[PDB]
Amino acid sequence: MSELEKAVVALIDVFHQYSGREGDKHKLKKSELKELINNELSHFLEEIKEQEVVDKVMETLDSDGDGECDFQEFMAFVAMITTACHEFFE
Amino acid sequence: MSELEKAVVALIDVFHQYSGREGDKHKLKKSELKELINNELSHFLEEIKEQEVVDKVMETLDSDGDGECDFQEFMAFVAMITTACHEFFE
Ligand SMILES: [Ca+2]
Ligand SMILES: [Ca+2]
Ligand SMILES: [Ca+2]
Ligand SMILES: [Ca+2]
Ligand SMILES: [Zn+2]
Ligand SMILES: [Zn+2]
Repeated sequence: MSELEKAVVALIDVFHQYSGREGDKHKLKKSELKELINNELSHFLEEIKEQEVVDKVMETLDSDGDGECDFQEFMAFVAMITTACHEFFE
Repeated sequence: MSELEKAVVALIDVFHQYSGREGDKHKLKKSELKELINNELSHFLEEIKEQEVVDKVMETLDSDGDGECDFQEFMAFVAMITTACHEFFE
């Protein structure tokens, strides 16, 4: 598989790594979201150390207002991070 | 960098590989779009061999109606493909 295919599956994989830790095996609750960011986005995003920031990032990604981030919402987050990385380097 | 970071940069990279071939170095025209799909999505999407399909896929991804696929529109395409791959395997 190509780099683009590898990327598509990596997005699926990281999501399930964190979402399947507690509660709804298919949604990132706040503590799963935090660890995903801290462990997996350490070169693109500042480490998250304050509850306020956990709350705020979820508030921002949670489009359907259920207090968790599901797969669709996670894809929106990846697009945001990707767009930011893109614009940074031109 | 983590698998998720690797994926984010791979998305940027493949885009520029194809968009910078002709015309607007930052948008995928139809022929660039076709080659990206054919060469880079061969395990997820059927090979594109008919002009009609090239036209239709662009018609579908082109949200701002400029006849090309820009970075934002490409990110929307990746999310579609990713969501389809996700749902396929559960
Ligand atoms: Ca969960
Ligand atoms: Ca939600
Ligand atoms: Ca181009
Ligand atoms: Ca367009
Ligand atoms: Zn799933
Ligand atoms: Zn660019």
